[PDB]
Amino acid sequence: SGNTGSIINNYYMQQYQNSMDTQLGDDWFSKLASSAFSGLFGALLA
Amino acid sequence: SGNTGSIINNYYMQQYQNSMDTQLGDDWFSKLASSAFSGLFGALLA
Amino acid sequence: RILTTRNGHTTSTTQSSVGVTYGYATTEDFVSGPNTSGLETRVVQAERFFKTHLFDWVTSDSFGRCHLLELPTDHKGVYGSLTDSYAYMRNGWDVEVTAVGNQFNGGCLLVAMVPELCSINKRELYQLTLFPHQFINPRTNMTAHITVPFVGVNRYDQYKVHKPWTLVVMVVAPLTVNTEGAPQIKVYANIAPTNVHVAGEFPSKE
Amino acid sequence: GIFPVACSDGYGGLVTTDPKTADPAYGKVFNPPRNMLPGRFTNFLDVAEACPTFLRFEGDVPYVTTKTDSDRILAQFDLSLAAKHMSNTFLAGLAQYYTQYSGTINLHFMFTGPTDAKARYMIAYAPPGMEPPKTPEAAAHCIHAEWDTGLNSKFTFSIPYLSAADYAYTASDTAETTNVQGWVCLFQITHGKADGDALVVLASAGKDFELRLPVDART
Amino acid sequence: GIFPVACSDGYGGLVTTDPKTADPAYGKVFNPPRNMLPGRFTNFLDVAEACPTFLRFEGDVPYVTTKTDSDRILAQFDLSLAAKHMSNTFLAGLAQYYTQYSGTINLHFMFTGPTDAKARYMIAYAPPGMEPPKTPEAAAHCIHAEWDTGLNSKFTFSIPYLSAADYAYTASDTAETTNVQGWVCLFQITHGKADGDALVVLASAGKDFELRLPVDART
Amino acid sequence: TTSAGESADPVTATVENYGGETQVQRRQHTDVSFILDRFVKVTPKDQINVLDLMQTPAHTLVGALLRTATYYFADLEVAVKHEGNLTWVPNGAPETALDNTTNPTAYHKAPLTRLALPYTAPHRVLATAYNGRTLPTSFNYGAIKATRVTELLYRMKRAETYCPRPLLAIHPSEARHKQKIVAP
Amino acid sequence: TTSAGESADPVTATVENYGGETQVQRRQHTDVSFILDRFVKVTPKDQINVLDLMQTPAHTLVGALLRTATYYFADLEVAVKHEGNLTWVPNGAPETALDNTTNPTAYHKAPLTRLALPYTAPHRVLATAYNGRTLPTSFNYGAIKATRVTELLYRMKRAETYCPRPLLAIHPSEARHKQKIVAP
Repeated sequence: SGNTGSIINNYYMQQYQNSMDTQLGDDWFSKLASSAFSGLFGALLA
Repeated sequence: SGNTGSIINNYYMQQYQNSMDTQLGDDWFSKLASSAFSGLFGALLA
Repeated sequence: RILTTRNGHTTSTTQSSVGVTYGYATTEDFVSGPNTSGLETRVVQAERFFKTHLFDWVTSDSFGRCHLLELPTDHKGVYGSLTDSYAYMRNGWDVEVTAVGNQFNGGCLLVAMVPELCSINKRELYQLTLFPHQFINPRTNMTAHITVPFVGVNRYDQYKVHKPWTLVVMVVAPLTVNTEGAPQIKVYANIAPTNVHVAGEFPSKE
Repeated sequence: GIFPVACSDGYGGLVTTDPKTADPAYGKVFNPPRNMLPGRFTNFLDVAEACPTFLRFEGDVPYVTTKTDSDRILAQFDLSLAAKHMSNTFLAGLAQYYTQYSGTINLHFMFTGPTDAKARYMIAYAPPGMEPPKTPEAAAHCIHAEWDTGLNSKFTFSIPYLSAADYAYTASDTAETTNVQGWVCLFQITHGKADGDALVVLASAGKDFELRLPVDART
Repeated sequence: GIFPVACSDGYGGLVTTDPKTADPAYGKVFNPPRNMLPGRFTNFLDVAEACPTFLRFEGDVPYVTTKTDSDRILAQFDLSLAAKHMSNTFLAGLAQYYTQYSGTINLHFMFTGPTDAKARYMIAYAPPGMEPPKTPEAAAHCIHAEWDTGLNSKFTFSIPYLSAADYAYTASDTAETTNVQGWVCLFQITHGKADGDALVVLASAGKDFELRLPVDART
Repeated sequence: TTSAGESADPVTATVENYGGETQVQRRQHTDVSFILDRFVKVTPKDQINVLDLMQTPAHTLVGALLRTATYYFADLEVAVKHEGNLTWVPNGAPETALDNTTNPTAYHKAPLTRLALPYTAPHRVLATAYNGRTLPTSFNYGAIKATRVTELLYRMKRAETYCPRPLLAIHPSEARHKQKIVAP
Repeated sequence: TTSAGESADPVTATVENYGGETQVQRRQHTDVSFILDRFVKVTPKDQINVLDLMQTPAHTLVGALLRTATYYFADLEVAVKHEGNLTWVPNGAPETALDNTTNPTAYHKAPLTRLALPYTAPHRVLATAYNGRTLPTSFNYGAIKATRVTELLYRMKRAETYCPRPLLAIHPSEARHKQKIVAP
């Protein structure tokens, strides 16, 4: 996902190559940047 | 089955990699633990 | 621009609001995890405003002059007693900072909520806006309002040994009085703990 | 031509715990049948759950005796798999080979006095951050259970996992003066002619007890 | 027989930035859950866009003050991520780890004077190839914007990316006497009783600001 | 674009305001996972080395960028030059374990050893700052030991970052920070 | 939870008894096959080495855990550092066979030899204790020989364990057994 560029599947199982994430029950900054006001606050002439 | 993590089939036959089991004609402790009493022996108030 | 905020049986109304800044999230993360084994409970009675004076903004204060308030702070109400009755806690903060002078004062304050603040250096103040914040500019407003959730490497904390949040107020442009403005501006904070959960009841002192 | 390959530096050394198998040399051996031998166990925690083992108290005994004096503390020890009180249990024997754990630890109490001896006990869990309670009245405010003697001689209580982090350490650091995970406090509320009678206590793993991160530290 | 292979010269050495992964040694570890923790960021430019930071002016302050004199220049600096004026911004902090960039840089101006202080400002972009303008009249012929104070205290202006090549360097070469990318010129057209009042300025990345070619040069 | 500056709601003006045109941008190089996913050198101790990302020098690309996150998560890779066998031990292990070979031990193989290690801390996430200067001892990725370690490099895998913090460039004494740029 | 303590039927109380909630548990690390499936060092003899799992030191992870089983089964792997060629011989072989090369013999190849060997005993299963201290001589995995063996490591494969036995931790002199834990 980061700086990896092999087209073949890793020889070892995922369970060994990395730690495994568990669940309970750019996210925030991406939403913040996307919500930015990008116009003019007033009336526009020509 | 234990601490093995290769996704590819072993190059050698099973008959060579390991000894072969034969049949005749966590088992016990798993059953014992699963059968454990886990409640209250009496009457419960609120 | 009237805003009324309610936390429990306490309300605060402002007629010079610039809105409220929500930091890092709109809602809290899971409150019931494996570290409390289902023994945690919510204490609604503590979710109310408590007050404290921060500092007096004077004309001699120059850029960078700041005031820090680690949270949680000394609390003599129910929230405070919770820290003596339970080993583990978590809560967010609803923060309102006030700096009342008049519209003839000039200058500007930046108020921010910063996580894990173990002192900040001079050059870093130039980037204090990376944290949840809002400005107090006399020509426009007298109130800053910020709301943040609980954060930390642990789902629950031990406030006696760790303070996840630090409220910081910094002077960005020095205060000006110009004949008709207020001679100085006292800065106050009105804070309310949010979604407080506790776990692990302590014994008494008897 | 033939397949070109890059023998990579930093790979290939023997790792004592690697996930691959050695090449074989002696094939086709068939083993004597061994299906359905009794007493098999496949996970160490199943036996830790099913077989509670004895705690150790002052004097090298698995019990505490009822006393007659204003002091009602029967036992008070650090909730730690490295505690002297737990040092002879199977649970502690297993825990030494892992660095972390979470979950419930069950304590079992069995009254051994004669039929005309009665008593009432209290077990409490005091969390870290404040000194443990010295009296039953002070301990009442902690998570606790009280029970008396009768037809059923045994009582079992679950010590809860309560901590800031999701896992706790099995070992105790030398720079750790006050126990990190709290104390278990066993009190005697009162008794009726039970002087000198023994209450034996055992410990077993609870349903969600978990050990992780194997480690060989000697011991 | 077995598969013949050619161990190739020139391949296989460790490269500090290679696209492959190491062999594992310690398997099956499950992490504590961490889904939906607040404040996550996945790209450094999202925060550079969303969080403008302060510029630095003579005297170590983030503002420029209105003046009363024939000189109407409030500030004039090299459009360079290596400029002293930008040295305390998040944008410059990020830019030092890349060799090239393109796209828009936004400047924000916030008036801080009292309600009875008024002013009119002008921001202009002077391209390379001619000395930057010293007066508002001369700068009028450049791309520019003028605005005054009022109910809204803030004004934002996009400094355009204009160059012969598609990318510009983030660093400034020592043999580079005249700025390669031009100058930003902040003027004061006039003011009404705003003597000594501060205009604070911040900078943030624009919608098409882009950094490429990571580099570790110390700093 | 005028707006209420006291607000903090992000405002992003564009060149369209004066007739320009916003272009396309490709930001793969500023992606968090991508940029942190590379080796960084650390000065090692002769034998026992606790794996701790805060050992990265603060001015390096990896060190600086890691410090702009207050909380982070990542699996790890290490490349080590060492004499004798290299033994790794997980977070929470007694120091004494560093001498026992059943713990992941790599037998010497020139010129160095590269290993993939899992996150092993008891916390859901780690931090680069902790208000409790000094970080809790549980903030580590275990420890390694060999007869002598000569080089140690860290590489963050699957990195996640939360709550940005200040990132400072060099402060110039002149109007611009000038450096000799590579040229023929 | 009250019950008849004399019975021996397992009793497992839960935190639900006082309003708590039992969590999820993952026990892969205490799985028998998994935990024993790793190399453990043994001190070798100069030339003839009978392969015997009881040579594992009793305090080691593998040694201790193996001894908690009275009966066990497993295939084997060995890693050996040796001079000259290494010859292995099966269970029941005359010692003299150790010098004949037609028996599995590995020619020297730096830095060591790793071999997978099958269970070879005449019994359906082996034991760590035998009431007949001393174990029957037929309890072995054959023997190896080389001009000089410098290192010998055992690794149990497909392990099976029957009838648990005592597993003892260290007995502390103080209230707790304290150890220096790895820390930055």
